[PDB]
Amino acid sequence: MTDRYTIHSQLEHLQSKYIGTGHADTTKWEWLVNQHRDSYCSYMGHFDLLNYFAIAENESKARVRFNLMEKMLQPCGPP
Amino acid sequence: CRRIVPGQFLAVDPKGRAVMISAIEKQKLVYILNRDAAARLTISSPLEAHKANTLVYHVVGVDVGFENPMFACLEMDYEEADNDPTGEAAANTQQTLTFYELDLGLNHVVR
Amino acid sequence: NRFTVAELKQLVARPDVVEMHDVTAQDPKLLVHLKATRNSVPVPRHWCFKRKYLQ
Amino acid sequence: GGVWRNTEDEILKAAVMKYGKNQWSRIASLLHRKSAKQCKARWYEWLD
Amino acid sequence: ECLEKKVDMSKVNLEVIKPWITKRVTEILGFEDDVVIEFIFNQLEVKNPDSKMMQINLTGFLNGKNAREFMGELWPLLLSAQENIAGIPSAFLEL
Amino acid sequence: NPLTKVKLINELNEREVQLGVADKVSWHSEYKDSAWIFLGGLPYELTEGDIICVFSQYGEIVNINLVRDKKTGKSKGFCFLCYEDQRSTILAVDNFNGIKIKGRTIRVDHVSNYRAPKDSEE
Amino acid sequence: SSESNRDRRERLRQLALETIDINKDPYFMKNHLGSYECKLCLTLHNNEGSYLAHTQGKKHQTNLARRAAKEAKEA
Amino acid sequence: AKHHPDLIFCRKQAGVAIGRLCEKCDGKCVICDSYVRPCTLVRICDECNYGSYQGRCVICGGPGVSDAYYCKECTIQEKDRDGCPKIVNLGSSKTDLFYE
Amino acid sequence: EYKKHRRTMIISAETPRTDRGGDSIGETPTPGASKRKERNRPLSDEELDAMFPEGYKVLPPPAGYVPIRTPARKLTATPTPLGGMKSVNDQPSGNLPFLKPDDIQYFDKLLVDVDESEEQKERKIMKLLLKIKNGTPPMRKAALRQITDKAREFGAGPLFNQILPLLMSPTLEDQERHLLVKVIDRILYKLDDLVRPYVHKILVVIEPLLIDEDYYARVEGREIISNLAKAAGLATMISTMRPDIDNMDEYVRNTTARAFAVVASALGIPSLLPFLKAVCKSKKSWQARHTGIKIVQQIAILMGCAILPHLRSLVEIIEHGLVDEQQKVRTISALAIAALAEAATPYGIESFDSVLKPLWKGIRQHRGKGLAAFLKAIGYLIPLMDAEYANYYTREVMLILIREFQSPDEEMKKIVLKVVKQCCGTDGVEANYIKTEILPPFFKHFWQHRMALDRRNYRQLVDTTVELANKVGAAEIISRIVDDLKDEAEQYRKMVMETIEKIMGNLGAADIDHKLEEQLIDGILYAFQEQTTEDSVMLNGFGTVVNALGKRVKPYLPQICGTVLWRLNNKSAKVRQQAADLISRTAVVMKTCQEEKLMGHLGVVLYEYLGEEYPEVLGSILGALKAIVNVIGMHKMTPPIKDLLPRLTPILKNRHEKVQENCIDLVGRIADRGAEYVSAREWMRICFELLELLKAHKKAIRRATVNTFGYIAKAIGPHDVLATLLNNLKVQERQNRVCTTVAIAIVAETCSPFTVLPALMNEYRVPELNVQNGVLKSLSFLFEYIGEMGKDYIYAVTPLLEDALMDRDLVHRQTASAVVQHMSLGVYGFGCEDSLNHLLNYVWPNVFETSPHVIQAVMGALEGLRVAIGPCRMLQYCLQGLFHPARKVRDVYWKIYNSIYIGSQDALIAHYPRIYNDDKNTYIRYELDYIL
Amino acid sequence: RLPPEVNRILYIRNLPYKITAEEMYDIFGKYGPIRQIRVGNTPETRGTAYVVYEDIFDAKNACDHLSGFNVCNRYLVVLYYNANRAFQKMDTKKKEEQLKLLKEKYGI
Amino acid sequence: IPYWLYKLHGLNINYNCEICGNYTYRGPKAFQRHFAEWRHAHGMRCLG
RNA sequence: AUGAUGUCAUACUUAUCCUGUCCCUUUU
RNA sequence: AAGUGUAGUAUCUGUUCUUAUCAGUUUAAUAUCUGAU
Repeated sequence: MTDRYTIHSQLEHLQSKYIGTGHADTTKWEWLVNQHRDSYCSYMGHFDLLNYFAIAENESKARVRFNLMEKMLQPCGPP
Repeated sequence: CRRIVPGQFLAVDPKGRAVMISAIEKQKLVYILNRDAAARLTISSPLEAHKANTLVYHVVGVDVGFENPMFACLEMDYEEADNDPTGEAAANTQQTLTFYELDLGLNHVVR
Repeated sequence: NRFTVAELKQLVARPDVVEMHDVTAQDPKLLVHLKATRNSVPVPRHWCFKRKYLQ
Repeated sequence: GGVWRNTEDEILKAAVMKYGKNQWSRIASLLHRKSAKQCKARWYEWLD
Repeated sequence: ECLEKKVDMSKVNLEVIKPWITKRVTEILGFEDDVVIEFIFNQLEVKNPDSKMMQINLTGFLNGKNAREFMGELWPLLLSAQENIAGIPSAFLEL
Repeated sequence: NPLTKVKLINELNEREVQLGVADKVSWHSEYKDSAWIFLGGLPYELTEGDIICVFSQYGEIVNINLVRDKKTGKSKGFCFLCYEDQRSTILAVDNFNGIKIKGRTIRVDHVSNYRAPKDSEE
Repeated sequence: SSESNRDRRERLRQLALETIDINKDPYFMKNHLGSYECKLCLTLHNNEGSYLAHTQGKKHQTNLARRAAKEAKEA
Repeated sequence: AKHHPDLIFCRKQAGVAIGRLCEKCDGKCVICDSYVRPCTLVRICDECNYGSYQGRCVICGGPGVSDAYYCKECTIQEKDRDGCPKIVNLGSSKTDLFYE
Repeated sequence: EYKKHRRTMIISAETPRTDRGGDSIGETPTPGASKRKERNRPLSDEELDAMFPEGYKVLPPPAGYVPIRTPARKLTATPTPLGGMKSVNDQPSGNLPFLKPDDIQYFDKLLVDVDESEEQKERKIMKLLLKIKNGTPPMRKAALRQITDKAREFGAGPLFNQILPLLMSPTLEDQERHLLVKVIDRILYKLDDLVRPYVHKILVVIEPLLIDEDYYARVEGREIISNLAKAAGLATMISTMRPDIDNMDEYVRNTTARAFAVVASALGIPSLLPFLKAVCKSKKSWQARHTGIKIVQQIAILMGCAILPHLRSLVEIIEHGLVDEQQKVRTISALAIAALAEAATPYGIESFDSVLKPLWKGIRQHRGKGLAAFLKAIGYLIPLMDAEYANYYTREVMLILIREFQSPDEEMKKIVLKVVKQCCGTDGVEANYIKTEILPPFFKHFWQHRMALDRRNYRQLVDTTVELANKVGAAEIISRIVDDLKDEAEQYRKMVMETIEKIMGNLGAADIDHKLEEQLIDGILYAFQEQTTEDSVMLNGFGTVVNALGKRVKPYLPQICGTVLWRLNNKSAKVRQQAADLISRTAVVMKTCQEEKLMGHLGVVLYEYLGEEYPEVLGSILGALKAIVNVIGMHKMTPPIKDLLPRLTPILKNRHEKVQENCIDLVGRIADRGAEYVSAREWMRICFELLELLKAHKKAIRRATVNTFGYIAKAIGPHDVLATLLNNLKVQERQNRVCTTVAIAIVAETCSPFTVLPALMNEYRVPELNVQNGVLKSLSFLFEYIGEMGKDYIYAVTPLLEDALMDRDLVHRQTASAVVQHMSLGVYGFGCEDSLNHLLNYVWPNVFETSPHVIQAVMGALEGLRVAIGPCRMLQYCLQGLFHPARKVRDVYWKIYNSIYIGSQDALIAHYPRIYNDDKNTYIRYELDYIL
Repeated sequence: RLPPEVNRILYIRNLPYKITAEEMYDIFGKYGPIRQIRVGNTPETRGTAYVVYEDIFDAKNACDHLSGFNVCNRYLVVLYYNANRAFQKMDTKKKEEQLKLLKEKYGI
Repeated sequence: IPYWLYKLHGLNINYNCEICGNYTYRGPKAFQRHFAEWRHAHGMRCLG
């Protein structure tokens, strides 16, 4: 397995460990996916927001919760 | 209400010995409750259970009769499908029940 | 490889905010969609200057 | 020391022009780098 | 690479691979060493080991070409043993 | 640990010299009422009379005793010597403690407790 | 020391102003940040020495001779 | 820190321990590096205080006397809810000072 | 002698293994032939050509000199007793400071004055190490900067090849070693991958820095080793540290152990777990298992609480070691188990259970130091056990402890002390049985005039006495320790005093009897009467004793007062210093006991002795006066404020450290509390005097000066204080120069800022850049100190900040960003959105900048604006920069976006605009468009 | 009865390029047998050299006696040889032959 | 011959302006000025 | 007519900083 | 006619590219750098 790719750390650089901290080489797909995931998490967080979003459809709160948790994986599309 | 911000899931074990707080992803803390000499519920330091690329669907407490307590969570892996331009690995990504045991002796959580 | 400035202006909805340095970008379509925002603030004129913005 | 810098040389020239040549302490009180002996030495050596 | 396929060291023996790995190390490393043999043995201790870390360790101990040889000798033998219903390769039955 | 005992003795002496220790508290109040000095770490090939003559430079020795083994040959490194006067014991602890002879240097201490055959340590 | 330092700085500024007046230099100008600037050299100077030292290098008087000849064609 | 930009904060998980600051650094803000307007108390890491590491100064690194607190400028800016602010590194300061 | 092995270090997996095998097969036949029957051994042509480097040629000039030197062996004996221009070359280049003769061999290449010759060019450019090591501080900083910038250019190979010998200099002083270590750290901070081949070469020089007496130097060595390990891979470091396990030199073994511990601390326990497990299972040699046990012990001691989860795994490494045949391996395993236990808080008792039974079994067959190691391990393991088994464990171990109480072994003594500290703290310890059995020997066998002399022995005895007093009782320990109060030994007296102080602080002296109280008083008196070394032991002890006695110390009050008076009449620095210290400490007890006549007499004596020239005595007198003013009231203090204020006024120019601190504290307390006896002209003179106190080399002095200026401002008025502060010409920009701005802010916080604002705005009109930057810094500090009070001054401070935002100078922009940060932090919720936007209009272009100070200020101001101006406007201003083409512009914008996203993670949903959906992507959040 | 700093090798600098090497060997032999004498054949090595005697005592005696000794027009500086610090160019190969020879000669 | 100024100021950079009457420009700022100038203005006007 | 270069001086900012220790190296 | 040290920044003085082209790295693009005529 001649790859020679040992990407762990070099000299204790900045190294953003936060999920969605953002970077310089962030492609448009990355920013869109991070934004969609953050918006889904926020919709799952705010109770009144969940009520206002699910009040549109006749589905129940659990229906919206399942539909939101299911859309977390690959919301935009395979890059 | 951040994605890495615990608060989306909170659980209490049946034995009343511990509590757990988990976010939508990339966060899991386990606080230990203990009775004091004056019956003061003292909150001990938390155990770190960071699981990267693991989205938690829900959390629940396992049944333990004064043994090593366990906490169950319906986890889903997202790191594999994050590098699948073909869109195939997005499918065949099944949620798994992860039961993490809080070893009272080791004082650390483990899968 | 690199799209033409004229092509990016023809494909853009608000090409009045197109720049010459945007043709060699990584996502010119995203840059055009962002620059035509409502309350979007632009970058300053020090992107190409050489006086350190205070000389 | 006595590096004999350029700005120090100009200051010494101005002092010899305005203050004078027979006033080494008056020039050393505005240099704060060398002594009046060193100041007069630089004046008689290079700043003459 | 051949070490890119997922394996499982729990579904195979260890004594059958001990002397083969020992001979491979004595041939590549030349001399007789106990740290390398014990390191290679403890490397396959987990139930779901990783071949990348094993290859990195072999490259650190070996030269890098002998490391590739050791990886390409240990990966397919272990894969064939894990594939065997009894849990061993074709060499364990020959002698 | 084994050779650090001489280091500890030398450090105690140096601290008493540097801390301004007086004559009444000069690491001798504890070893008083008995001049039985315990020497240890000596080599296994040391003779009794040779060690007696060596430690006799600081005065006359009253009663020396080397660690005589059951069948080994009296080669243990430990030894207990009650000298003539306690002043000689203090002088030996001050000068002869940590001296180098026959290769490996040995250590010296003041016990002043009893006549223990098995009390030292390798 | 400190007050002596302020007195020395004031005396140095006075000597520099006297030198600039004796030379009748137009370039030396006092800045709004307590500094000197040479418009002829088009440069800055932190201390009075750097402002008075704009006569050895960057002899822009030759570059001003061009404007002098452009304003008047006759020599 | 503003005085020591080459310092590395611990950023460890928070515990149930209350820390203290050295007498020489009494009152100095742990994060803001100010000298007025404290809001919240400083929480030490679990591994940041175990025996010999117990009772040390957060910023000064020396023996602590007074209990420290986070600066209000750091509390209002959502900065006090960060990891363990223990100065693990010690460099570019008090290195050659012992030689003098 | 042990460190001398470091002098025998030479520079530079299969070939190393064969070399180690050859070393062993060369170290065997030497004693082989020795039993069968040096550095000056024979030399070979290969050895000769290998010893020296290139640049030399062997040349015996004639055919007669070789056979002239061949019989030189016999020519040293028979014929030895018998009948029998202005050139020089130093090393100057342009300055090139003086190179010592020992450094002449190292910097010899620079001695050649040749110039203009590439590889030799780089080698000569690497001669800056000479200026770095030997030279002035500015040249040192310049060489450091050049090495930081020229890392990849000079190449890591030559840098290491030139730095390693300098580290091996036998004449390398402490400062030279510190500079070389700092240079190595700076080089390792930049070079990451290139440090792999030089791993062993750097470790061979860096390891001895860990094994050293200097605590700071050991910390620097540990940090450098950790950085070197984190740079390269754990596998490479493991391969480098592999052959050091079976090294003949035990010092090499200890160095490798410390290195493995540092590598585990950096790369983590489990990363080095299996390597250690393989090292422990090595049946090759006992030295291997010894090195492994030592590595485990060092890793535990360095990691502390990090061994909690892997502890069971560590037990798997340590379980097979307890059965070691060689006593050294068993002792190392016991020490490792004890380290893992004592370093671990109570947890994982089961993980150690496998080691529980044999160790106690070894206690049965314990003989010699092995018994001591087993006792230490049992003491470490006792608290980890539960009460049921702990009862039997302690009952069994106490007999062996009492039997070993008379051990002459100092190591056995320390082990017994640790076992007593661990076991006596157990709930299953019998108090009466303890006092009957362990107390008298602990007082006789443990407490001795020789044990206290040691360093570790002192702390061990203190901890043991504290634990025994807390367990069995305070009265017994007090009765045992009070007899030594008259000890001639100063160190023993200090130890007894510290023990009594710790006992009184922990248990409380209420259990002290009347006879015990009198004995303790006599002991404290004898101790204060005999104090040779200047130490806070006696002072802190007297203070704690007085605080514990309370009203019961009234009968001892007059004796203490008489002793203090006699010591004030005694030698000043020797006696009166401690006298004033005791007075300042017991002021609280003297005021509590209603020592009115005593307080007045003390005040009179203080007013009399205030004229002493000794700074050590004068400072203590000033501190005692401050304590008396703290206990005795202002109007009730017999030395009235009318005499104290003008008398303490000219004392500010004492120039001493403690004197200046005490005078500042006294003046500040008098001006903050009373603020009445000081006249207006008196306050003005005090301010004119305190203006000169800001030039000190301390920070606490500056803080006290600011506080005193604020008190004087609150007392007299704002106008005069602001006028006296406005005259700050700021000769130096450092040495508490901004301190004038801090004082202006303190006065504005104490006084009406309506008065301080326009005066500062007018003083900002001055031309001097120093004055302008000072006005900006003072405005920033004032806004930060005011906070909520700035709801009115926002519109007034807007235009000055907007004008100063024009980047005429970097310091001006830095002060502007700082003022903006303070204002945004202070205007939270007060309704200053318009001023925030007006300030951001000029603060936004400051994002493009390279100044570290300016960049930090701009980042802080952006954070403050996001806090107050809100993240919506922040993202609206930082939106276009995200997908910009450039590298620097994209970097700055990404830093701003990461700062805005670190917080406000919830509010980033709405600010995220609607980006159109591409072909293979649906980014538009259609759910947000759900119209109810 | 001497410091560890003293070693058999000694670096002699501050010499000419065409230094009379026979007289140099004679001067070095005043101490003991010259085990080796390397003359710097390089430009920077031109004017510097190293010597190595078969005994440390004689070398130290000559270092004490020949400290900055007079020359035709100069005085070469003689210092104790520093550590090697550069041996990767060399290697310990072919030592197994010497080991086998030692094991065969004595037989042990 | 300030070739330093010629390279730093952006000189010696060829540019062709078909909107500016098919003209030449020796710099990027020169190109921006030629795209928006009286010559290019008249060209666009005559071109409609 | 802005700039790049870097020995060698100069102003500035970080409320920068003077009792800091071997309390922990006790390996043979 | 007195300041100590730790990191970083700017303004001053001295020097250099009329090299016509091709390819690459790099740059937003230049520039610089690397090889050939």
